[PDB]
Amino acid sequence: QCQRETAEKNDYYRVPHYWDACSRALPDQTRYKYVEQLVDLTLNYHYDASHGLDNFDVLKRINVTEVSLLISDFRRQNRRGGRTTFNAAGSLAPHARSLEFSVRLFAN
Amino acid sequence: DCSKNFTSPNGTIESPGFPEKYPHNLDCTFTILAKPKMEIILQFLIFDLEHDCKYDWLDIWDGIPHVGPLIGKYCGTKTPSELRSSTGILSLTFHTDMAVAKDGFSARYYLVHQCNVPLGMESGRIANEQISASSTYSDGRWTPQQSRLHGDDNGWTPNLDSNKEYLQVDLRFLTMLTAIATQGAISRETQNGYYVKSYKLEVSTNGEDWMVYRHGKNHKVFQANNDATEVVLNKLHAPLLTRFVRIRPQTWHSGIALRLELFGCRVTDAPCSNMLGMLSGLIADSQISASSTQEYLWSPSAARLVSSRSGWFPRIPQAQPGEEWLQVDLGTPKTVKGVIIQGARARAFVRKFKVSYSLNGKDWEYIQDPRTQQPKLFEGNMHYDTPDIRRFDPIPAQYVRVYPERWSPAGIGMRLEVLGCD
Amino acid sequence: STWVKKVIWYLSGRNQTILQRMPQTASKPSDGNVQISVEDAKIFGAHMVPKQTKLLRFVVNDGTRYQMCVMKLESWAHVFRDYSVSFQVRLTFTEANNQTYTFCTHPNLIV
Amino acid sequence: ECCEFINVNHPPERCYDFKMCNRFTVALRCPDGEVCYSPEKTAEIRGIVTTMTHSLTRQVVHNKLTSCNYNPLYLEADGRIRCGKVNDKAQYLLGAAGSVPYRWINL
Ligand SMILES: *[C@@H]1O[C@H](CO)[C@@H](O)[C@H](O)[C@H]1NC(C)=O
Ligand SMILES: *[C@@H]1O[C@H](CO)[C@@H](O)[C@H](O)[C@H]1NC(C)=O
Ligand SMILES: [Ca+2]
Repeated sequence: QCQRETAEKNDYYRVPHYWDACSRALPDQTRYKYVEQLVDLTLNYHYDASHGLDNFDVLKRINVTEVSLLISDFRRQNRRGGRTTFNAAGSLAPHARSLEFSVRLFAN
Repeated sequence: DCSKNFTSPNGTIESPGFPEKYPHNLDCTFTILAKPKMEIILQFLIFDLEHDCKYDWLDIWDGIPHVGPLIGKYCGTKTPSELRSSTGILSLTFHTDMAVAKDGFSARYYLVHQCNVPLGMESGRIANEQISASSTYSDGRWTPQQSRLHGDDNGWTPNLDSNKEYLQVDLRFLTMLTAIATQGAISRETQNGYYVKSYKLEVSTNGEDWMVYRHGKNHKVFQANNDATEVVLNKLHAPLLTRFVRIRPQTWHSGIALRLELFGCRVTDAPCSNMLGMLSGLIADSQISASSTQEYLWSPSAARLVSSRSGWFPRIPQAQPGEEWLQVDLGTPKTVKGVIIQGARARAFVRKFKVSYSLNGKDWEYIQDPRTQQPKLFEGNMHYDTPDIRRFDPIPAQYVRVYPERWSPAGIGMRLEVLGCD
Repeated sequence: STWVKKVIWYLSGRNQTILQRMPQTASKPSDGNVQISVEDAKIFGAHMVPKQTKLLRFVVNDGTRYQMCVMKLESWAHVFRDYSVSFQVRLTFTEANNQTYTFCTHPNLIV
Repeated sequence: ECCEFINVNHPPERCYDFKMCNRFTVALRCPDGEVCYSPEKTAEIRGIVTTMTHSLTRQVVHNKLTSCNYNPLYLEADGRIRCGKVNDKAQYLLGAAGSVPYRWINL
């Protein structure tokens, strides 16, 4: 959890990124349901680019709200799957914010 | 717009419309840019802004706004005291709300142009706004502002004689201290009195965190006036670089009395070293780079010596010894004479490091020590705040890299500035 | 026809079993001991370029004002010598000219 | 002074900035120019400004209480702004969002 009573101390000062640093974590089912959409759409876009499609109808459908929520959630706790199947990490900075993730599938 | 730029030997500055009230919704900024090796002196002559303020204010930056250290935010009816700088750039920023205005401000600016010259506590070079203390006694007859060394008046006393109460002075610009001078105080109206017997020095670059002076492993306790009749002075064995200085008593024979003097120097008064502008912002953000970073979304502003809240860290705090480096491009061929090195706030600092340079890319010369045996290695900091200055033979360069080789166990982490010359 | 044959080629790989199974196994809580057959890994190795990157712009309205921001998508695929397959993405948001704090970088979403 | 007058009989529409000047009065940047306003119901300043809060671009909200480093801010009923907390009721915040309104544009 946040160091709530150290950050919240005063009415007229907050350390930057406070709100994104202590807004509540997402419900876990919602988290998986957003991750599934994102992995699907980016894998489709990668295959289609690998064959030179423009694929704009697919790229249209990534929801910036949902990725921004996942960026926050993976910043609070970057997450790892069940030789570990998956990784996701957020990052946050003044000029930009980002998400990085990977999925691995094994021959054995 | 109003964001006038100035560089001329003498001139005047004011909010648009003077002595008339300043417009609403201004966001003006003004820049005074000095020639090399020329002082800036700035003196205010009217100040009345309607109201730590919230609605209208004047900021002053020792640099480009929002890049250099903040000198102060000024508001209301206390005319900001006359200020003097050598860092070469001084910028002002005027914010007005949508709704209220008053007579605004006007000021005048001028230019002009061992290490034991008094900064000017006696000579008013520290104005009354620069002095403060934890508390006063109830009577208001031992207030801080009277702490002028040869003031024929009471010294300071807080509400209780104890070891936490402190006196503080803000030297608005980075300034180097060599010795501290002390007097006690008899009361002029009643011939009993007080005097300090021993005291401690607290120093900071920023005022939010501190270092307490040590000599050997123990903390120093200084020895002070035997009675209130005469001056004592005590000299630091090596100069400290500081912005805020705070004196805390420790033992008082019969009450606490402080009269004080601060002896020192400017860093600009070595033979030809000027700061090329990691601090002032004149090294733009594109000119700083590093071998690795604690995350992908690095921000190079962390490198600056006093204008960065948090410092640089490599991707792995326990990197291979001498593998990581930080670089600046000085944007022109320059003489380099030295650098200033500082820890980062984990709280960690770089202990030994080396410097390397080239006039051009894909080349790296080593600043070897005079003896043939090995390349020069420089002793760095011993604390996360207090900067340290290191000097070497003249070296013409344009690309400079710093390579750490020993660090605090909390890892490599650093902030940096480079002393150059022409 | 050559282009007909290239469309046949492109559509032959589309329905591949890996491209279905990935988004599931990326979403389940564990499911770490996922098996994938070697021939499927081989035909995955045939279809993916090891690099892609794209910029796309979008506009956000903060009340009376409008603000324009660039999303960068960069993606990679690989096949190990042991027939394992790996896919990764990195996705970033930035102001169309760099700025310190903007609605795209800091929406402060209520949750 | 911030008001010497009242220029209004009902809250003007589609305004875009506010500052309270007395405790008893609030004034607005609006398309037609500024208006000074007062409700006799001294709590209503909060409702009025909340009903206008959609317009206020993130920088205008950041000029107030500017130590709050762009984080969302809150209105006490007596009109004074403070930094909002993450627990606070979502209605009484400026600078928070329920979703980012977004539209992809072609390249
Ligand atoms: C984006 O996601 C939010 C909640 O996750 C949803 O309310 C909204 O309709 C979505 N918009 C699009 C275009 O998918
Ligand atoms: C500039 O002002 C200083 C103030 O002391 C004065 O000594 C100097 O003569 C002035 N020069 C000119 C050209 O006005
Ligand atoms: Ca005003």
